[PDB]
Amino acid sequence: QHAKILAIGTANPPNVYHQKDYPDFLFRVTKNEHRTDLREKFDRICEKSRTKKRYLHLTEEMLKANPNIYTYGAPSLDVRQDICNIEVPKLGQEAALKAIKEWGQPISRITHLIFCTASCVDMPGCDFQLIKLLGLDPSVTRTMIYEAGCYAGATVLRMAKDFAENNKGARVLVVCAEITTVFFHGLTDTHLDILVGQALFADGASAVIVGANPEPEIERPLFEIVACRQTILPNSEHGVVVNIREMGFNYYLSGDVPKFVGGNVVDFMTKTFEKVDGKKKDWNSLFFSVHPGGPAIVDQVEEKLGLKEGKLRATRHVLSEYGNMGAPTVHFILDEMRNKSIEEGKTTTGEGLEWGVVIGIGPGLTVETAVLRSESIRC
Amino acid sequence: QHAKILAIGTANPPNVYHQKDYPDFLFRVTKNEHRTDLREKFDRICEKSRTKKRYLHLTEEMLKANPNIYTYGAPSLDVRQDICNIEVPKLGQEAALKAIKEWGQPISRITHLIFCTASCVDMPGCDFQLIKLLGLDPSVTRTMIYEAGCYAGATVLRMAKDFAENNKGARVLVVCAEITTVFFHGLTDTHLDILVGQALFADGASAVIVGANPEPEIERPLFEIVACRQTILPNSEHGVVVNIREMGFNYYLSGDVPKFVGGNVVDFMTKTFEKVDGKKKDWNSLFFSVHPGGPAIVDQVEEKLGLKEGKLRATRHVLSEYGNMGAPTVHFILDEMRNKSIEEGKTTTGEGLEWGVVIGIGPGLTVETAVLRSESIR
Ligand SMILES: CC(C)(COP(=O)(O)OP(=O)(O)OC[C@H]1O[C@@H](n2cnc3c(N)ncnc32)[C@H](O)[C@@H]1OP(=O)(O)O)[C@@H](O)C(=O)NCCC(=O)NCCNC(=O)CC1(c2ccccc2)OCCO1
Ligand SMILES: CC(C)(COP(=O)(O)OP(=O)(O)OC[C@H]1O[C@@H](n2cnc3c(N)ncnc32)[C@H](O)[C@@H]1OP(=O)(O)O)[C@@H](O)C(=O)NCCC(=O)NCCNC(=O)CC(=O)c1ccccc1
Repeated sequence: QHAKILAIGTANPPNVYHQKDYPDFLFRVTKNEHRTDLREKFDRICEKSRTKKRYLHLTEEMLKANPNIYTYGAPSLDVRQDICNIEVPKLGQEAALKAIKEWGQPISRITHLIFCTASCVDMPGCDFQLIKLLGLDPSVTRTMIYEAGCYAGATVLRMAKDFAENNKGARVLVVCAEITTVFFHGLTDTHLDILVGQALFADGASAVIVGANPEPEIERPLFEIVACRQTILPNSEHGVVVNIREMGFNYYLSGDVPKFVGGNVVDFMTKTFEKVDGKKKDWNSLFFSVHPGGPAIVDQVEEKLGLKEGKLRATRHVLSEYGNMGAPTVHFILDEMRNKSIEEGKTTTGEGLEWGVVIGIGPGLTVETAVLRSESIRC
Repeated sequence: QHAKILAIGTANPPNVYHQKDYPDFLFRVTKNEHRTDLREKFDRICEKSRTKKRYLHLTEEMLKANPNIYTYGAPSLDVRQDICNIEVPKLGQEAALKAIKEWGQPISRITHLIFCTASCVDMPGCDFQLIKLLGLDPSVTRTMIYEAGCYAGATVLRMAKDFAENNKGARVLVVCAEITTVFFHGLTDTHLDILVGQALFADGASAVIVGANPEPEIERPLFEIVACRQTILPNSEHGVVVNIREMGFNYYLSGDVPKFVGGNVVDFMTKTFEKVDGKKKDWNSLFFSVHPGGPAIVDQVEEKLGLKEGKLRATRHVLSEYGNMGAPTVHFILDEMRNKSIEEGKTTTGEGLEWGVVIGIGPGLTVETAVLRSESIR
């Protein structure tokens, strides 16, 4: 009896930033309107981003009050942490309450908590703060995953699987929450990576309830977590780097990340499915939740796996409507898949298909995959 | 069946700071010799520390080169991180090679890695760096535990147990490593908590190999990880606080932490052993690895569990010879227990007893317990 996803909830900050307006906003609020050179490059990036809108906690008023946040390299970690250490658990709480509602059980049945964020760090951590906010049992068994990055949407499912399968009756609340205030940086032609993050990064939280042996008439599985694999792509340690510094969380993004993903996806998919049935081709038989680190990563997975038009629609839909929210994004994609599957009258939560995969991609470059089975659409 | 500890290794930085000399060192190198009031308080704390010496990466030359590190509140996180992001994986590598030697299997047999540190944070993380240093399989399944704090020596055993028990043949390398350079702060009469940290905190790393179903005649278990429990002690959120700031990892320590531990130990011990057995436990029938966050915490466990003289000898020995190294410390204590049991000709790795417990204590206040069984000395 494998671990099942029993519920998914999601949440975002209330402020909507449409991409058509974000260049004007960013360059105005950071006092960079003279950098017409950088505005051209940012317009081009936004045009290619395949991101139509994003939800952000950050507001213009916060920047006016804390201009060090947009002053490249200036000390600002403390004010960023003061915000994010509060806002990340709060946004997580909202998602968790939605997941718990779907699940339909009392909060007292939660035995385990996984909290994941790359947006802040504190002791006690976000997990402790969420226990207070939700009134979880003080003896919940906790895993606090700080600063893992964009593969961790798959990683937390892998951890949840083992915790749920090895501890009979366990019910695991998994919460991934990101507030990108800590990553916001001003504009300099010495660090153009920032233009890419400014176009793509976004705020959001997911919550997933994981458990084996669903209770009949109460619990309803959405997906089954079958098998998982984590690997490091060769010769790519420069792909995604984040340093936690006095200036905030500083990041570097190699232009070659999409090529590394494309050059490795057939291998890492094949090695993942060796843990199941030895599948080695015909990837269109699967449903997919691909972490949309950027649009070129999505395009590379589609091209090198030979995916048909529309196979990655749910992934592209979330990237369009929410941007890259980090680890929660693959859970938004699973939720979107489930919702569209209901809308279309599909037989399962995975677009009618039986087997699928979650692909998380982050620093290392590290790829974690989770092979899923869908479930019938019921109650 | 149950996950077993198959090996334990430990490591420390090479610089030894005898406590008798540390007040003179601290006040000289931080330019605080004029604060005789603070010196008097620090002498008193050191005298009560029950810590005879500590190993530290930090040197006087480092402080001279980076005086912001001892200038209270000055921006210094970047230099601290530049040191600790390198030094934490290196020290962990030393411990891991020792554990791997004891275990006696190829590095390529390791399927899972847990790395734990509260001394730094970076992306990719320490786990990634250790994979490079050791040549671990690039597909090892990793868990990177940043900034949990002093309960995590028990937490990582709980995590390793689930990974080892749910994945047939899995072999988990667990590495905990701490370099307290990130926590070093100068002295101000507005933040006297620093005097306690300056007296007690120390550097070290542990490595443990965990697996279920040890191979007969090839692997040999030291302890069995039977059951685990994590809990928050009521009304103690202020007990231990660490904020990751421009000035480094700043910390606050409540004077009530020992009383909180003593006020809860019977309960958290009872609730933990109820996961194993319905009979009442005799606490003196156990062997103990207690996180020595300070000497008063050890005294509180001894008192409220009614432990006989000497029951906590191994714990107190590590506190005396190494100080509070954070999460690794309870693993140093298990290693010390195993070593002393060999020396004394005991029948088991747990002082000749069958059942034991690891008690980790940290922010929340959070207590994680792991129930252990000993193994025969072979
Ligand atoms: C960018 C683009 C859309 C361009 O569109 P394209 O269609 O590809 O056009 P291109 O022909 O390639 O050139 C287009 C023009 O942009 C220039 N350009 C393109 N790339 C780069 C570059 N890397 N550096 C410099 N310049 C670049 C190029 O030089 C050219 O400039 P030009 O026009 O002036 O000539 C495409 O490439 C793409 O999807 N990239 C994948 C992005 C990627 O890695 N995401 C994963 C990373 N995740 C995190 O870090 C996670 C997180 C976090 C946390 C919490 C919440 C949210 C996140 O943050 C830190 C830690 O956690
Ligand atoms: C601290 C001792 C030995 C004191 O000796 P004592 O108990 O025998 O007599 P005392 O009269 O109490 O002390 C003498 C004088 O110091 C004052 N005073 C005492 N306690 C104070 C406090 N807590 N605050 C503030 N003032 C305090 C007191 O007021 C008196 O003042 P005086 O009148 O002399 O001027 C003991 O209490 C004790 O074990 N406490 C438990 C310590 C504890 O919880 N550690 C948790 C560890 N946390 C971490 O995070 C670890 C970490 O990062 C790390 C990361 C990586 C690597 C390694 C580490």
